[PDB]
Amino acid sequence: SHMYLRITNIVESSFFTKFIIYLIVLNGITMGLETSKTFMQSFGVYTTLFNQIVITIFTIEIILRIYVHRISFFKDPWSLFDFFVVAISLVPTEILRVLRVLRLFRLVTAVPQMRKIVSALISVIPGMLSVIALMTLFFYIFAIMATQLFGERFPEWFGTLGESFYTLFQVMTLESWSMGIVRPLMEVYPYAWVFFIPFIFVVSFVMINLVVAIIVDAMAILNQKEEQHIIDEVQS
Amino acid sequence: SHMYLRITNIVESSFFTKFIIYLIVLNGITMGLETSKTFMQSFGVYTTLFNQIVITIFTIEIILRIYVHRISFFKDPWSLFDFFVVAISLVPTEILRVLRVLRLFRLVTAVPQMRKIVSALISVIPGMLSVIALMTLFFYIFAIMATQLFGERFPEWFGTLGESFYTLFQVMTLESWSMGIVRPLMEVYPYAWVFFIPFIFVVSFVMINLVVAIIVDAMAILNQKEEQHIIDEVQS
Amino acid sequence: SHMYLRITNIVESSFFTKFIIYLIVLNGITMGLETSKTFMQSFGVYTTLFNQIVITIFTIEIILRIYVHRISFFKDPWSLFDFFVVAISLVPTEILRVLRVLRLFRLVTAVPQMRKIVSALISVIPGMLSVIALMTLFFYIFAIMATQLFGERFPEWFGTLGESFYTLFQVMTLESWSMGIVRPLMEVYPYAWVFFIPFIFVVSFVMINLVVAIIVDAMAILNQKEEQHIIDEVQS
Amino acid sequence: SHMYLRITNIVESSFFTKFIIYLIVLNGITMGLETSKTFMQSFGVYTTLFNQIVITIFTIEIILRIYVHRISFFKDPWSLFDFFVVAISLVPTEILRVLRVLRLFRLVTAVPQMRKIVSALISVIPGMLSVIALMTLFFYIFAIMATQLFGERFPEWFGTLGESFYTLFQVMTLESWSMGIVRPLMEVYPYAWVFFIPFIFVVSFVMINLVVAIIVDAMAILNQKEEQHIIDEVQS
Ligand SMILES: CCCCCCCCCCCCCC(=O)OC[C@H](COP(=O)(O)OCC[N+](C)(C)C)OC(=O)CCCCCCCCCCCCC
Ligand SMILES: CCCCCCCCCCCCCC(=O)OC[C@H](COP(=O)(O)OCC[N+](C)(C)C)OC(=O)CCCCCCCCCCCCC
Ligand SMILES: CCCCCCCCCCCCCC(=O)OC[C@H](COP(=O)(O)OCC[N+](C)(C)C)OC(=O)CCCCCCCCCCCCC
Ligand SMILES: CCCCCCCCCCCCCC(=O)OC[C@H](COP(=O)(O)OCC[N+](C)(C)C)OC(=O)CCCCCCCCCCCCC
Repeated sequence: SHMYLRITNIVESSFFTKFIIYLIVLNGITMGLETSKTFMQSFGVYTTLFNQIVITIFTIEIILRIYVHRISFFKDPWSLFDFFVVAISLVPTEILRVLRVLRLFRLVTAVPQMRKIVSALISVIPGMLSVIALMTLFFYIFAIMATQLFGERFPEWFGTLGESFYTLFQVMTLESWSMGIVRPLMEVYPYAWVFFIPFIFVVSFVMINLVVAIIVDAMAILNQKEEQHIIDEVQS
Repeated sequence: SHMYLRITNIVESSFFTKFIIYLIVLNGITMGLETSKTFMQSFGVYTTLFNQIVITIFTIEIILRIYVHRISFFKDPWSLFDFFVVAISLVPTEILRVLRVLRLFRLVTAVPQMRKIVSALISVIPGMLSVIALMTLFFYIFAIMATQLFGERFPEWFGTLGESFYTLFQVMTLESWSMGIVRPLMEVYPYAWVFFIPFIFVVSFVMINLVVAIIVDAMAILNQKEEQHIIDEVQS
Repeated sequence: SHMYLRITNIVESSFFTKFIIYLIVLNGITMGLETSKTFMQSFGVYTTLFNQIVITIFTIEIILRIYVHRISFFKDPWSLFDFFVVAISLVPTEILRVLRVLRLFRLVTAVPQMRKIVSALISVIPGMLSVIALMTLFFYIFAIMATQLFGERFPEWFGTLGESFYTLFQVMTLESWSMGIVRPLMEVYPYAWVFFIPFIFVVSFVMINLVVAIIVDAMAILNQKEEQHIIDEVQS
Repeated sequence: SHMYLRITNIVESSFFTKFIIYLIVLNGITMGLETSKTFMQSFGVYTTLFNQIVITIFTIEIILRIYVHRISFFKDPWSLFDFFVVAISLVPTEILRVLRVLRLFRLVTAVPQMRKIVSALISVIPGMLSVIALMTLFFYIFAIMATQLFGERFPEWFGTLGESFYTLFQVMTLESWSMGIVRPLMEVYPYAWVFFIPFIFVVSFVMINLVVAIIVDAMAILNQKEEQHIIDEVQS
């Protein structure tokens, strides 16, 4: 258990984390530069090796962090991320070559301020799941109806449940929903608007109400906590 | 009144509701699958019967639920929905064939968490009705003016009160409002912008103010309830 | 002063207001119907007279309301509106023929619930004026720069301060800002994005902050009022 | 130190500030007018001199304000702005000719109400910096992936990290994201949607959560301050 503390003091040291971050930033610049064909024609060889080096150092770092953290490591979402993303970069040189750039998100996992933002942002999601489920069901149903109503005459937009899903998502963002989709549809189906206006109403109303209910239920909790605090003093 | 309790204990049983939901989910998968011509060519016959079965079971379920709930059933919005949607699926094999997929919304009526979301979301609507009335009047008036101003030269977009309504709704979502509608209009009516900018201002200002007044009047009520609670202790 | 009370009791009577509203709604239907060339070919003559009648009754009503309310009438925004809108409908049979439909907004002036909505919605505006002034200055400045930078090569979108104003408003609503304006601009002015991205950032940031500051300064006032209430009891 | 107070009483006088503002507004009108080729053909000479005069007066004003405020001047963001913007207008008659119009923002620096708005609006930014950093990293990463995935076949939209950045910004504003970018992409890359839908989800979710967290953390502070106030009285 000597070498253990020895490594642990490295793995936990301020310097170690700083080094890794330094590499993250270095490699991030490198991956931008590798985007230029010009740059690659001249320095591609060097950069490719720098990637291999960084990826080796990260593998080593993951290995050390597992030895130090043991099981706790795989119960830690940030370390899992670091793990999965380094592992991707390990598969021998398709889509995976491009997914190697995901290692730059380690800058989030390695910077405490970033973690906190991401954690804060993510933390709202658990309470949204049933509204998401509801909307997903809503899309599913509409997608099925839209495939049946319009897929024969408008196969690109609705020929298939998946295409209908896609188009409905496009309608929800309001992108070209009328000039691009519903007006062409109405040239064959004069009542297409009876399908898409209500669809647009639900989806936009649900989105707004989701934002409203977050703010207001938040403040209600702030109000409750305050109330208890005030009540205690009055009680006391 | 024996058979009544007998049925009631079925209709109210955990298992019964679970079965029905199980069917809802089963049939939901089925209706997705029926979307593939491939899938239908092979298994269409089986699926069509599964639909008939599910629809029979649901009819039976509605009948039992009415016998058990009696009048209370038709005073219950969820049961009415379940009723209307199963009934649609009953009309003999137009639009109605597609509206059969609406039976998948029974997953909302049958899942308590879904009910609560939908109830919460719906509950804001009663207080919005006069703002909706106001906006509807606003559209109506603008639609009439737009038909008169532009319908002769731009019949597709404004030739008819209903087309003007449609286009105005499109303008409100901001979809291609300028490149698609107002710039072409301005090639004949240089002052078309004097009609649509203000229109855009009202409608977007009303939408935002509607969201603002929901949040803030909500918190004011939270503030009032808190105040009373605090005051009582101070009074006591 | 007898006939005065006599008229006043009419003008103030529940029935009188109800009659006028009844006409507003009647005439509103009529103006929709007059939108159909079919309908006009058959009943245009009758409708035209019904408009004249309604407009006469409204003139009479305004006259009575002035005699009853005297000066107070012209200090009342709703009555001024009713006045200006009936007056428009008086100018002998251009744009004015279409502005006659504005008389249907009297349904707002005559329905107390509508007044309250409109008053509530309008009431936020006084505090927005300096932000509006700021943004207007912002547009003005950008419009001038955009005219100078792009008006020679892109006259339709920027050839004139007014066209630049229009296009900038379009950019603010995000309507086709890239595919329709900035990408074409960038084919001649590769750095057009340095002008429009920041412009888009300011305008969207100002809009959001305007909404945020309304909600939060509202709640701060709600908080202050509550505080005082609670403090008094504690003081007492 | 006599002439110092002499000047200081000028530079600080109500009249001086009023004069400068008067010029700002005058020159603002002038710069609008200079936008018309017609207007310039007739009065361009006069206007050009009026610009030179105003710019001289402003230079003089800056010089006096520095003599009066000394070092404090260059520690003052508003004066720095006034400085930088007048200085631009000094470079001898490219882009700089157009940037001279930026001097009209001195109306903001010189009007206390405007300052306060701008200060209020700006004040939220310090707390947003890490979320901005996060998003910027997010764009950077996506931009790199999009360049690699799509730049060869779609060079205008993704051929270069900078073009990908631009397109991704366009996608974030939702402008033609589907009809204009992703549907064309999907004709070659059927799974392009797996890249852009999630991208759209993150960016819109982060934007909304940023607004939500501003409102709610604001109210939490309002709640805390109120609590302390109430607690003191109870304590007292
Ligand atoms: C607050 C409310 C937010 C909204 C909640 C969710 C709303 C629905 C989102 C739908 C997303 C759009 C899905 C989509 O684009 O289609 C994906 C596939 C279609 O696959 P495909 O057949 O390949 O067609 C793609 C187009 N094509 C033919 C030209 C290649 O079809 C599918 O299989 C996708 C089925 C839906 C899966 C995604 C829905 C659940 C994920 C929810 C995300 C929230 C997590 C934070
Ligand atoms: C918070 C504010 C939200 C906004 C409140 C409402 C704003 C106004 C919504 C207007 C909805 C758009 C209506 C529309 O698209 O036109 C429907 C018909 C026109 O029928 P049509 O003559 O068939 O023309 C359709 C286009 N065409 C010719 C190519 C087939 O013309 C009509 O007859 C429709 C008349 C209006 C009916 C809908 C307005 C009342 C429902 C409000 C929904 C709120 C409930 C939650
Ligand atoms: C919360 C922030 C909200 C934003 C605050 C205001 C932002 C700026 C709004 C600008 C509105 C757009 C103005 C516009 O479209 O151009 C109007 C004229 C141009 O006249 P024109 O030369 O006829 O060109 C029109 C296009 N054309 C050549 C094809 C016919 O050019 C002008 O003369 C208009 C000059 C601006 C006047 C409107 C700005 C002050 C009104 C603010 C409204 C708020 C009141 C609630
Ligand atoms: C609340 C979340 C808000 C979002 C936070 C930031 C999100 C990312 C914003 C990205 C802005 C878009 C940048 C952009 O359009 O590209 C600029 C250059 C590309 O240069 P370039 O190679 O010239 O290509 C331009 C297009 N072209 C080829 C046809 C001329 O590529 C670059 O070099 C730009 C690299 C990014 C710089 C801007 C990001 C940091 C500034 C954040 C602003 C917030 C301050 C309040």
